[PDB]
This record gives sequence, structure tokens and C-alpha cells, in this order.
Amino acid sequence: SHMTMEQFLTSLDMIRSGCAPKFKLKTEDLDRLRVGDFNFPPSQDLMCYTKCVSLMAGTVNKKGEFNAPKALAQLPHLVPPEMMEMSRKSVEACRDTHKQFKESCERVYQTAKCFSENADGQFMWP
Repeated sequence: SHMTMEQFLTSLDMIRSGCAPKFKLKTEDLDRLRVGDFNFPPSQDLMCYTKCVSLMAGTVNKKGEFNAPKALAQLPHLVPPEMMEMSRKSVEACRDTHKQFKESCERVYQTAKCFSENADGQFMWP
């Protein structure tokens, strides 16, 4: 019921593989999100890609509403022990970001961006 850092790093690629084919995406954009650099304008496809990833994680519903209690319960299935506290801190800081947006892909993308900005360590997106 926990993952090692090695398993986490590899999981990023497996998660991406289940979402990227549904969209038209630029490799440079994915590379930037992979290192937690959300400092560039996203396309709708890129935003919806973040929703696809989060749906797989079970942290949002299809309306893009972020579920903090469920996200906290899913953390051991998503990140290694080394990143748990950073992630718990970001879940709390970003739990209401979705309330500022109406469209599902934007709700998720803005939440992921908030996680990347609040991260007190390196942040990696699938």
C-alpha cells in the first residue's frame, strides 16, 4: 500500500500513456508540466489532459470538482512517503481553487497549477 520513489517516477509515464492519446498535445508542454513548470498558457487540450490524469487518480469527479478528503485518502496510492507531507500541504492550500472556475478542465488545471505553485519541493506532473 505504498510506492517507492522508483515506482513513482515510472508511474508518471504509465499515467501519461492513458491520457495523452485522447488529446492533441505538444511534447514541450508535457515536459514543462513534468517538472512542475505551469508558467505558460495552456491549450484546452492540455487542461483536459490534466483532468484525465486527475480522474485516473480519483482526486476529482467528471465535473472537475476536487475532493480533498478523497485526495488525502488516495495519497499513498499516488506519491511516495518522501512526498506525502508536501502533497498534504498542497491539498490543503489548493482544495478550494476549483470553486473559482465553472468548466471542468479549467477547474482541474487551475488546481494542478496551484499544487505546482504551492509545492515546497520539486513537483512532478504525469
